Amino acid sequence: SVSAAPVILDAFLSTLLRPLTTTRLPITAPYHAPHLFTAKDVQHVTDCLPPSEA
Amino acid sequence: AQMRVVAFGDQTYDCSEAVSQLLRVRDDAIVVDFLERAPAVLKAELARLSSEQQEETPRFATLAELVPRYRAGTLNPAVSQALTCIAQLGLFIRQHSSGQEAYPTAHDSCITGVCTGALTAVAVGSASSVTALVPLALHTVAVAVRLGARAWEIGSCLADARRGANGRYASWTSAVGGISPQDLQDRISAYTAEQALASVSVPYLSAAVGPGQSSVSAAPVILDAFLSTLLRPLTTTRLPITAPYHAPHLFTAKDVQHVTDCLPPSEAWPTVRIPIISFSRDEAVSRGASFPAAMSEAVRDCLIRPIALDRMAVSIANHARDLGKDSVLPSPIALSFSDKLGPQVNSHLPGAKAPTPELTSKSIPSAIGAEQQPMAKSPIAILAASGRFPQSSSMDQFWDVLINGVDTHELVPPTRGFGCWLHEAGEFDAAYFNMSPREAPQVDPAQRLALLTATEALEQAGVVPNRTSSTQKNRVGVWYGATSNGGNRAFIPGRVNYFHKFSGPSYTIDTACSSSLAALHMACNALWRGEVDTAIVGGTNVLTNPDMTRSGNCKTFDDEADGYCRGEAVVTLILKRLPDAQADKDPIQASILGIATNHSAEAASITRPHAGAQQDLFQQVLTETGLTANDISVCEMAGTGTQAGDSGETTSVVETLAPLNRSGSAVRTTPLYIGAVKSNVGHAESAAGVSSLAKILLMLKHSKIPPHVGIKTKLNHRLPDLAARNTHIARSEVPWPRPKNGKRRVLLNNFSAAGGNTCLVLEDAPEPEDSQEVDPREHHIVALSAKTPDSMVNNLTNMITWIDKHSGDSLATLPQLSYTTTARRVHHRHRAVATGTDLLQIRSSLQEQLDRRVSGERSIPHPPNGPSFVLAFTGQGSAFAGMGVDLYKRFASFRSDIARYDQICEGMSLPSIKAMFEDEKVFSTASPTLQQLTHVCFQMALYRLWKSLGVQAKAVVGHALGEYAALYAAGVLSQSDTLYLVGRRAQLMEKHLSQGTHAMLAVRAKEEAIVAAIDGPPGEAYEFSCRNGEQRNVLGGTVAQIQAAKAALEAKKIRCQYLDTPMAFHTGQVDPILPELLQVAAACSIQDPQIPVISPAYGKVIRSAKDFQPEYFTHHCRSSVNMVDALQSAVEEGLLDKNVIGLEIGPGPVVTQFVKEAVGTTMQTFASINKDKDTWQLMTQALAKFYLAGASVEWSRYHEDFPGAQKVLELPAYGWALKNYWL
Amino acid sequence: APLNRSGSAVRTTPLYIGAVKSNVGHAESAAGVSSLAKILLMLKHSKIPPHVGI
Amino acid sequence: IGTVWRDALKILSEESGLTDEELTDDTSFADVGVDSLMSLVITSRLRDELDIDFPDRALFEECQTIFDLRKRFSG
Repeated sequence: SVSAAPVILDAFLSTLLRPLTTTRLPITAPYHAPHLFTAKDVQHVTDCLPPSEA
Repeated sequence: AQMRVVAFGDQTYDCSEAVSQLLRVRDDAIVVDFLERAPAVLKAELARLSSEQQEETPRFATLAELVPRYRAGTLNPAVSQALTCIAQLGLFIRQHSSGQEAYPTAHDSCITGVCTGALTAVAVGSASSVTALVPLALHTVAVAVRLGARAWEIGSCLADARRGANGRYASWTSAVGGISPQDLQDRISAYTAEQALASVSVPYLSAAVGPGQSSVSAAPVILDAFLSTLLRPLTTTRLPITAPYHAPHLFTAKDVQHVTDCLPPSEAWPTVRIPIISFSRDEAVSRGASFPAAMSEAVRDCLIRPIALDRMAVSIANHARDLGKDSVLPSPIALSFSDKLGPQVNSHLPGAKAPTPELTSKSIPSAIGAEQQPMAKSPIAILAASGRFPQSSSMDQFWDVLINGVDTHELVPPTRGFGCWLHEAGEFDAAYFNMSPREAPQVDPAQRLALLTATEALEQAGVVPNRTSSTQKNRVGVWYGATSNGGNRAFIPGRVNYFHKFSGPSYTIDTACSSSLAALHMACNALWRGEVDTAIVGGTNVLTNPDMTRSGNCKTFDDEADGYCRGEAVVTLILKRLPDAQADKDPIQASILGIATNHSAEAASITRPHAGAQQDLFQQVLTETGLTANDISVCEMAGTGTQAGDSGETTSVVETLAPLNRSGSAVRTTPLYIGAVKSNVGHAESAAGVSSLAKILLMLKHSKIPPHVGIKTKLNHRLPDLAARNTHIARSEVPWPRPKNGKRRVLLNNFSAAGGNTCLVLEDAPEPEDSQEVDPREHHIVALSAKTPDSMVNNLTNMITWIDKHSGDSLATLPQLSYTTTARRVHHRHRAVATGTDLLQIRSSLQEQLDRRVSGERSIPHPPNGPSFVLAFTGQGSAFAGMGVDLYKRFASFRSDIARYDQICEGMSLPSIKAMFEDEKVFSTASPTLQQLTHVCFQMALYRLWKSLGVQAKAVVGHALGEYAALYAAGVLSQSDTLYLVGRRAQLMEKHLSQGTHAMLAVRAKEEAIVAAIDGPPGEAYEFSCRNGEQRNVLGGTVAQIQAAKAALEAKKIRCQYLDTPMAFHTGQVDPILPELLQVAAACSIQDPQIPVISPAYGKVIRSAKDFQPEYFTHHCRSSVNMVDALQSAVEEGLLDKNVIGLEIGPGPVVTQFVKEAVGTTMQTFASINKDKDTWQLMTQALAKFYLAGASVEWSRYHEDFPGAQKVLELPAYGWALKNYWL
Repeated sequence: APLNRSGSAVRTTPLYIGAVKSNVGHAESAAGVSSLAKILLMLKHSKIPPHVGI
Repeated sequence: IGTVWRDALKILSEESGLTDEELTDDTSFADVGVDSLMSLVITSRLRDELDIDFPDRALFEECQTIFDLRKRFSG
């Protein structure tokens, strides 16, 4: 699976020849991007859980 | 090395408190589901009983109606057993569902029961989870009811009731202490031998509680006869067991089959897996038998065997040592006298019972939002209430007339015996409501007054349509009462819905007499259903035809008069679920914990209620809410003007809230007071209930109790002096403080003669949260509005009077005023604004404005859609030390944007820019690349912030670095693309160039003079880097060329100023980077603009993506910045005009000056930042001008980051232009 | 009545329509209950009545 | 149905690489090697060209041979 912004993604897919079939999936945002997100992001998203010990 | 034993109790343990507490529970799905389903099976199995048994069973709808009978003791065994089993199962389910206790397991647990619980032990001993136990629980309930019915029937066959039965059921068992079991049995044998009794009537041992105590059961009269023989020291007590069980001479296997018949055969019955420890049987350990088999054996224990309680502890100890453990933890459920059980079992094991009496049970915090208890039966909140009243015009005047204790009865004004009639009958502000000035009389006074009061109530509640997810345009129902008299009164809620734009349910209910009260009841019902999130309620009773005809309305605390003293009221309230109102920060005034009613079918003479029904209703309501009568402080009466009611109901109400001790004393500890709003204002036929609600709310707000205008003569013969029963009436004000850390609850009830007896309980508002955070804002904005010049004048004068009366309240009030008057009102056409730092500044400004308006100056509305703004982005020539770090501190959106941009720059290997907005000190040592990146980042962040406030650009313009920020505002580029372009261009020009080789010079003179005053043609000696304006131009080049030009120009007496820019854009310096810049440029994703871009690079307005090819960036970076021609083209194109409002996004008004010069000296300009002016004075000035122009600013987002100023004050009502209409 | 994307009759069984308005008029308050009464009679007699209004 | 079904057959032949005459009733998607991703792409191509309301999983869920797909397209 390959993901990017829709315009650049379409640009890249156009250079895939015939025996390289392709489709589109219903994903509306980028995930699994080590170059886009950092530990600060995971801290922010998971920060809704109050701290406790049980 | 520890085991937990689960034990269940027999019928001795009272289960009235447990059942009620379980009924109270609402935060556990399983418990509520089981408690709802149990009544169904109870009624189902109860319908299969013999005719006689069914005849003697009370009719009920749910369990709430059974507990009173259980307490009274007039409840037959058949349903008593089922209720007991229901209580045990519900308690266990609650313990193991909301108590988060692991379900018992065969590894380290065992179960036991006695005489009822052996039924429950198998049910609990089969399922492995609470969910898997509910069907088995209901099956066990059915089995228990059938067993109780069978036992009751056999008992009835053996002996009948007595003539003094009085409903109560006699007892069949008695515990005996002071004699050994075998000796007592021998005594009974001797007794029967002495007499001659049938083998089915002799007394027998039911249980052997121990060597020192035992139990014996028999028929009632036979039981008493035998007890008479038992002398001292033997002591006897009568247990509350109603039928003979444990009788091996009255039942046989056939009855066991009959009881078990309710379980259909099948192969899916779960096998019992958790060991059951029983003692009456021979083998004391049970496991493996199918559910029907274990159930039948339990029934046999409950019906045929005598329970040998004395051996219970030994059995548990035996099982414990069989497993190999050395201690047992008792967990008794509904087991009477359970404390002694603990040590009794422990004494038979090794004495190593480690205390360890600790159970960490700190609940995990609940997910935000879900913490609130499911919408079912949540407290209701009364946000605000407004309404006219006789001899008054609002709530405040109503309170004033109340406290003085003055009767409102008066002679009818000629404009329309005496009566309590509104002084001003019908006056309307037709202009505000978009109606013909002459068609107002067609609409009757009731609709007009309802509309006025509803508008006032909504305004006072700080509710604006479509601002919060709970005040939508389609989640606001309207319930209205109807009196006895679409474009008529039937559509009053329709008119409210249409004008105030609410698109929600509307109704005009009226049952017989409590039309408004029933409407409120159903409004709360709908709110609890979730149909709507807000509700406007409150009926009206204004008369239309005088029809005045004896000469008396109502005597002081008596019924000698014949009239009812009817009155008028147009009260209207708002309603929200308390969690929502709390989450929205509204002025919660009170609450409605619970409401219930009946119809009082029984009647005395024509239409009367009954004391028993009233007592039942009061007990019911006090139970569902879960509060005792000792905490109800005041109660109010609706009344009907009848004879027996208005007097005797007083004794009826105290019957429950203050019953008399049997010995003779005051049950209540705190004094109770009663009142009747229909004593001064009079009876509001269709609105008396809502008028009384308004009176209660006023009492709560002012924290007093009104002197009574009633009792002044000898007390009525039907109303005994209540002073003895901790109750009385007050002749004067009696302070009623809010108890510290406590709450003051009130119970309002209506006694309409028709039969309705609706009642509800109020509850003071939750402790008002004390905001601590201070408001960092120094300058604040106060806004007003109206729909007519006279209305605006009235509003301004009312606000001026209000401010003068709170000039010395506190320093932290002005932010509250700004928030309430800007973000919690609907802004009409006629606008007015004042801004300042303190209350006195605002007051003086408003006073001057009102003086100007009253001098004779007219009032003009604003344009229809508001003004159009042309943004402006500055180049990198005015940055200073602290670039709005205050914005980075006080605004969450700005901070998030800057953090995001810093992260993205770090992603591209660009310098971080967070330091620039935090320390305020690194500006002195910032690299040019960091400088430009910070400039562009700040531009984008400020533009986004401003757009959030509600300003939509009509055109854009930048100056040689705001172009990149300008494009994004137009939508041509994405933020990442702009940042990448700016950063990479900076890197390229830093890498390939030498610092300080070129420079730039600014000259204030015409181009012709500049060319004529310097030797050498432009282009080789000097170049016009940017054409700024008519008389403003800037030049750039090499050091030698620039110094020569400076010498030539200054020698001509033309002042010229060096520019500190170490680099020089639009010069020969930028020549050697164009290839790489183009290469980087092509990689971006250009897009069609969403709005025109006033591009100075090409000197033409651009409205297509074809002009933004990757070569456009090279041309912009190389070619000069022609600004005058582009601005002239925009002016002639009609894009710009003398009416649009310029707005600079950047450090200081430099571009806006150019625009104003090139468009007209009368154009308005605003700068969002300045070197020597705190940003907020500029912000408030700009927002005030936008507002007064006619814009629609998003105020709610202007205050969202300042919790200190989030509180709705109580501003004076809207200044209606009162015009008289009556026909 | 869905319309096929290619264009055809997708709703297999006929979907009759009727209105009591023409037969007896309009009550403005009892129209709903009168219509429901007509539905009950149609269900009992299992017969869609002829339409009037041509 | 005939024209739409024949266009569908052309799409299937294109995706699977087989020929129209080969996609007969008896043939099974397993033998054709119509993989699950292949089913998704075929469904997308069908709903894009012939504009049919075919869910992405009916091909895999219901159609084990060409005959079942033919029946589904019969409508």
